[PDB]
Amino acid sequence: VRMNVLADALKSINNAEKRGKRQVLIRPCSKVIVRFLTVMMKHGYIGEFEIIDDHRAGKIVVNLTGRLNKCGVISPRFDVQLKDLEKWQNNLLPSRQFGFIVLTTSAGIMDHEEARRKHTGGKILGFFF
Amino acid sequence: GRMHAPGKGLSQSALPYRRSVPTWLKLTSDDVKEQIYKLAKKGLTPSQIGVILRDSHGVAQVRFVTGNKILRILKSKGLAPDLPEDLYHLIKKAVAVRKHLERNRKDKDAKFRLILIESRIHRLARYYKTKRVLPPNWKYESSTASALV
Amino acid sequence: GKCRGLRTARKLRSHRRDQKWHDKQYKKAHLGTALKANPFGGASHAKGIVLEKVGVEAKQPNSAIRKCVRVQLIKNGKKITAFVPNDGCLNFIEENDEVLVAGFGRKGHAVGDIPGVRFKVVKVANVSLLALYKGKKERPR
RNA sequence: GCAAGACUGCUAGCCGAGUAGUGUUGGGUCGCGAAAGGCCUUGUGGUACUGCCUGAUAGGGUGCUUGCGAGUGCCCCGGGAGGUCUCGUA
RNA sequence: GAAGACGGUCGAACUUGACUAUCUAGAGGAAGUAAAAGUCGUAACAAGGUUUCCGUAGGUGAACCUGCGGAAGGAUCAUUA
RNA sequence: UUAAAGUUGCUGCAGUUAAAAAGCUCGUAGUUGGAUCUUGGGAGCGGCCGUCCCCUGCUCGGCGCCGGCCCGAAGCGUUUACUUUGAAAAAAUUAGAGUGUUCAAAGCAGGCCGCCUGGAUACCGCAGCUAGGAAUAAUGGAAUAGGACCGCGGUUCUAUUUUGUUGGUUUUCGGAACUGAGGCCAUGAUUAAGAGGGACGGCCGGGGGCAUUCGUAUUGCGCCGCUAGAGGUGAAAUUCUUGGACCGGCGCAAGACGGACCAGAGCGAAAGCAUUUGCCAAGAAUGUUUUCAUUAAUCAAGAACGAAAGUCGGAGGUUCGAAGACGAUCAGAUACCGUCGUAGUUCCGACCAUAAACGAUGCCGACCGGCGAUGCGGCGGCGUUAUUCCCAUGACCCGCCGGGCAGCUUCCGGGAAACCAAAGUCUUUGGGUUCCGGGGGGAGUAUGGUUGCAAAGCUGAAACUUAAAGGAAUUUGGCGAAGGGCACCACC
RNA sequence: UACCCACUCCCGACCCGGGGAGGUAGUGACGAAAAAUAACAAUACAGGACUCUUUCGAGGCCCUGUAAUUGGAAUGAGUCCA
Repeated sequence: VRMNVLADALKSINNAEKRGKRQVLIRPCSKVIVRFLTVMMKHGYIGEFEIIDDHRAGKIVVNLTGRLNKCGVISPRFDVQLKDLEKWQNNLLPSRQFGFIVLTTSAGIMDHEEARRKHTGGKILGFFF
Repeated sequence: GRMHAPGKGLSQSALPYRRSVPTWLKLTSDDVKEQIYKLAKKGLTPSQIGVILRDSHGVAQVRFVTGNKILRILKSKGLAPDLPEDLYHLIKKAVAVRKHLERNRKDKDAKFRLILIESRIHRLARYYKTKRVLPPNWKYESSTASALV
Repeated sequence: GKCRGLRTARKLRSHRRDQKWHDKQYKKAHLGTALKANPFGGASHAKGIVLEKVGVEAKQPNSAIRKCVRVQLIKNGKKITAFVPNDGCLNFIEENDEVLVAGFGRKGHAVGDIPGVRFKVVKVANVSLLALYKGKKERPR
C-alpha cells in the first residue's frame, strides 16, 4: 500500500535515469514533490518538468537530462541540527565539492548550504548528487 | 489487492474530467429530488437509487445536477434507515451463512468464511463508532437475529 | 535493520539484546556457569601441590609422549594436570611441592600436540622454571 | 421536385408465384419449391468439369488402384479395342 | 527524692515445626570424546548392487528392514492418432 | 577488556542450495499511514538580478500634536516535537589562548629601573523555563444547526459619586444569570486515489456440504458342458484340487475406486479436489458516468482449518496388507522374491498437531526489455457453419484490454556459481511491517514448565572435544550407467 | 611497630595549647616525562665524485665506510669540606 509517495516517485525517476529514458510519468502528486523538483531545477541537475492537472491527485511528467547520477531518499524524517549537518554530509554526500542534500525547515524546502548561511535547521527530507 | 481474498484486481468506475451538467438534459433539479424522494419511499438502497436514476432519466451524477449526494438528502429529510446499508448487507450475508451452517456441520469452508465475515464486521464497526454514527454501546453478538435485521 | 520506523526504538533494542544474549563469545562471560566451571575462578595464576607425574599420549601426525604433572589446588582441592614446558625439567619436580600453575594461552583449550590439558607450570619451590632451566639460580633442598 | 451514380436478388419469354409443401433452436418480411392453365412478341452466346450418401458442381464427413506414402484417372449413353498407371522402396 | 512492682510500645534473641537455594556421600545404570593394527557384514557415496530422503507405526546382535503418505536434494525438464 | 568484528548489522548482516520463512489464514495492543487550505500587490537603495518595509484588534497614559490620528503600556487573541537565541546550569579531569618548570609530562607563574599584570573560554546528551517560524505526522470548529455578527424586547440577585444637617426610598451609575421574534453571511459538507468496503447484471471453476444415479473390475454363492491342471522366479517349492482345481456362459450378494477424455489445465489461504442429477451458502476475475468516504497491507498476547500414520466406541469386513508363520537366493536372511495372514486401509463420531507440508525462495505497494501460446470476462472487425435472406447468439479467425498458473531469448541488473524479470531498483546502501541464524558436535539432549487417557508437540541448556564440518563448478579416476569406433596378441 | 605543627586548615575561655586532619621522609621497575654507555686520524683497503690512457695510474683538499695503533682534548655514575 502506498504511504511514502516521495520515495517511490524519486526511485521511479532514478530508475528512469538509470535505464536511459528522457520522459517519465510519476503517479502521485503532492506539494513536497513539486518543491523537490523545483529545487532540483533551481540547482540545475534535471530538465524542465510539466505537471498535468486533473480533478484528482495529479501526475508529473519530467524531461530528463543526463546530468543526474542518483536521487535517493531518507525515511523516516530525522531531525537535523546545525552541529550535525557535517555528520550527514560527510558520510552521505559523495564529495564536498558537489552533492546536495535537502531538508525541510520552518522557512521552506531548501538545501543545506543555504540553511547554513541563513542559520536554520529542520528535519531531513532527501538527497541527490 | 483484496483485504481477505488472495488475488488482486482492477475494476472500478472512472468519473470524467468535466464538472458540468449535460446540456441536452432539461430535467429540473427539484424534479430529480422528487424522484429521489419517491424511489426512496419505494424502499431501496442508495446504490440502487443511483443506478436507477442514472439508468432511466440518464443523469451523469447527483453531485453535479444538485449540490449534495443521495444519503445527504435522505438524512436531511430523515427517512433513511439508522443502520448503514453495507452493514445491513453484511449482517444479512452473515445470518445467511449461519442458517447454512445450522444444517451443515462438516462444512469447514463456510465456518472459515463466517470467521472472515465476522472479522470484516468487527473491522468496520469500530470505524462507524469512531466517526460517531452508531451508539457507543452498540455491538454485534452471535444471537442478534430476531431484533437486528 | 528490518524495521525502520521513527518510533520503534526498543523493538530494535530488544532484538539486539536477544541476539546478543544468544551469542557464544558474549555468553561465555555473562553466565556464572563458565566461571563456576573454571577452577581458577578468573584468576591468572594459582598455587597447587604436586602429587604424581604422568606421561600423556600425543596427536596423530606427531607420535611421542609428553610429561604432565598432576596438580591439586587449594581453592577447592580440584585435581588438575599441568604441563612442564621446557626440556629436562621434569626431574626438578618431585612429590609434595608447591607450584605456580597459570594459563597457557587459548582460553582453556587443549593446545597443539597435548590432549587433555589447558595449563602449564611457571614456578616450582618458589622459583621460576626459567631459572632452573637456564641455571640462573639453584633449587633449595 | 430535379438528378444520376455504387453494388445486388431471381427468371433464360411473362403472369400464375415464392402458391401448395417443407422447416429449423431463438426470432422475423422468413431459406428451399414445382405445377394445371393463360397472354403469347415463340423461348440467349463463349467457356469449363462430374466416385456414393446425408442436404447444391455448397460446406464437411470420407474413397478406389498393389506391400508401403503421394500423384494420374474416376456422372450417364452409343461405337472402335487393348490387357496389372507413375515417383522412390521396410 | 533513690531502690523496687503491676500495665503499654519498640523489641535483639531463644525453643519447637514446616519450607526454600548452594556444596558434598551417592550402592547403580544409561552415554560421548582422545588415539596407529581384535571377530560378523558393508548399511550409505557410481542404477551402492533392494534408487536415496522425510513424518508416523512394529520386532530384531548390529548398521538396519517393512507397510502408509509425500520429495527430487534422481538416472526422467520430451513420447509422438 | 577494546579496535580489528560490515563475525550483533541504528549508520551497517543474512534467510533457494554455506547456519535460518512458523503448514497456512483470521485477529487485539504496538508500529507505518493517499491528495488538497496563500498567493501576490504597491515603491527603493545599484551594474534584470543580491541586500529589503505591510500582510487580527478593544482600557491606562506619550519624541508628538491642531473634538480627531499615531506612539509607550497593567489586561489578552486554542494547542505537541523539530529548528535558533537566552537564563539557570560545583571544581579538577576533556579541548584550548598566555608565559623558557633549561626541554617535556606539570604548575599558574612571572617582567621591565616602586610599577605591569593574566590566572579566560568551549563543551555539559536528555528532562524542566522563556521567545520571532508554521515546511512536516495528528489534534480543532458549523449539518437533527443548541452556526457566527450589528441589534430589538422581558424575569431574578448585588457594588456607590447623586435623592433639606439627618431615620428612609426605587432610581440614576451599572455587574451577572436566563431569555422571545426577525435581519445579516457568498448562510455551513473540496474530490472520488490505476487505496479500501458494499450493491447491481451476464457468467466462470475435478471450490464446499447434503441427497441421488451410473460404470467396468475384485471376491463369494447357485446352475450348465469340459478336461488334470492354475502358483512363480535368470531356478523349484510351500498354496488348492475327481471332496471337480482352472477356463467359458448365465444370475445373485457385498465392499472398494471412479481409467481412457485427464493437459507444465481450473478451484481453494494451506492440507486437498475427476460418474450423472437436484438443493443451499459463498468467493476471485472482467463491466460500471452506482453507493460509503481514508474504513489502510503488516501482525506480540489470542482463535478456525490442517496429507498420511497414531489412540478411543460402533456398522460392514472385497482387494491390498506393518507384525506372525513357511520355501529358496545366501556361508550366514530373522531382509529382496513367492503363499496365507492380524491392527490399519472405509464411514459415523472423540482426539494429537507432525513432513523434503519445498517455489527448500514471508506479506503489501510502485518502477525498470521483448516474444508466441494458454484460461476467464469485455471491446470491434473478413468470412464459413445451425443448409443458402436479415440481426444477435455457440463454434473458426484477426487484434486489444485486467488478473492468474506458466513457457522461450536476453552481461537490463545481481550473485560464490548453478541461475534469477526477480533471487533486480545494495557502499551511488533508507518504501512499510512479523519471524528466524553467528564455526561443527554434544542435542532438539539433562532438567523445569505446559497440552495430551497415548505416542509425543512447543519452549530449551550447560559441561566437554576439535580446526574443520559445509555451498557452486573444469580436469584424472572408477562405475553390477548410456552411446560410439579399433584390432587376427578378440571373433566370424 | 619513622620526625614535626613550619607550610594548607580545624575545635577550644584563647597572639601563646592540641591535631598519624596533614606535611616531611624510607621501601617501591603500578605507571608517566627527560636522558649516559660515545665524538675526533690515517697509512693497513672496495672505489663512488672531475679530465686523459679502450680498462690498471698521478692530483683526490668534502671523502662512504673500518683494523686491542698512536699524542688526545671533554663530561657523568660514584667516593667526597662545604
